[PDB]
Amino acid sequence: MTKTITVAHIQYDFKAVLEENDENDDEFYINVDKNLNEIKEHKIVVLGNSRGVDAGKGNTFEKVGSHLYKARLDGHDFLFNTIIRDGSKMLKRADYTAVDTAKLQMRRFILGTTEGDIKVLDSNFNLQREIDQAHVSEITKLKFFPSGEALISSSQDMQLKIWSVKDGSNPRTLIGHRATVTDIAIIDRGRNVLSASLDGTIRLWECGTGTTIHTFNRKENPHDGVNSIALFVGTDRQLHEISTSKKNNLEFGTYGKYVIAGHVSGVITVHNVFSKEQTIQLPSKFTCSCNSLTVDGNNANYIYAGYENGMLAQWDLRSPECPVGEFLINEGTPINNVYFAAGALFVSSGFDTSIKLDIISDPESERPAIEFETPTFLVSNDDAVSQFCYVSDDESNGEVLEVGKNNFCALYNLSN
Repeated sequence: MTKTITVAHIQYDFKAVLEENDENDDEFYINVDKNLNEIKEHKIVVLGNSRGVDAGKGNTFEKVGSHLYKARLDGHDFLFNTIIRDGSKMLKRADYTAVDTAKLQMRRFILGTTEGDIKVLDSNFNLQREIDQAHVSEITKLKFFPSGEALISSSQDMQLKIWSVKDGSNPRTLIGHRATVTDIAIIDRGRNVLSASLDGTIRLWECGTGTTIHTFNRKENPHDGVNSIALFVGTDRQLHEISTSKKNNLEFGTYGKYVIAGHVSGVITVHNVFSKEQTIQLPSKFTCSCNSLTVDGNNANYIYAGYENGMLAQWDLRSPECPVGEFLINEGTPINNVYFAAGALFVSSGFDTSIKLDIISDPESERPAIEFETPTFLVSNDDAVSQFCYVSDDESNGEVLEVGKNNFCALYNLSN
């Protein structure tokens, strides 16, 4: 089954190189990774020597849209998508570890840092509010509530905090985890939220009083840390809409919800948020940590999981025994993040790889399929992506925002 995704890195400033238009044979490189030990360096000569291009025998490089370039090198195809907006341009220096966006009241972005700070930005990426020392320690995750009026943060300080956007106040603090909180999921409008921790647990909170109302874990592996969770509405043979289930105390909209968890063991577990049962376990086929996972936004039978050794797997939850797709991305270096948006999978790998993989499905959404032979690379200056965020647009199919260390905050268009 297993396929390889061939990774390429284009020289960051290739546009400036194209633009110098002088007499002396200038080049830029595209490096294609074979394995942990081999990089194929392609010298693209700007030989059309201002903007014609010598890619060598049987190879091609061409501009195909405003911020989009295409290459064929040694029998493999590559797309390169360039930054449309450097969101970091006027931001004071920080290492970003978390990001989210909201549309509603007004377009905003929130960034969290290694130092426990939260920055609230407007639509121009200008600072509206900085919450200094929101936590004592690194912000691991940030989510806007659907209202856009509040946000929730998680930290290595073992806590989550809810913040008002209006006044930067901190009306709730969720205390109970015994190690780093690594992820957050908001249930419906967010009267309940879920958190995950390296302490091995997922906690279901009620935000009204800030208490934990349930703790989920692996029954035979209670201290198996959780790196990543996703919340989804279950597919089943009954209509949830006409349910006559009673409400659980202090639970709001849990009926029909499942939380899927990626563990340090590499096992992935699914819990029914309403009934509390562990319903599925996906085995640690790749014998290393599942660092990140995400649910297919069009078909919740499918999940995508990234592992510490560079395996990206697609799992069908109805067939927990074996993945339905396996793709190596620089085997031996970790997948840091996987994120589904706009019919595509965004993947952060190793020290500086960021990939958009198109997912194609048939008219029935019958089983999403990863377009592994035609990856698009989100071009950066060897920047590490900590987190992705989808930004909707009324005027296009939207953008993706990447953040990371060394004041990295970069916006990309998802159409040309």
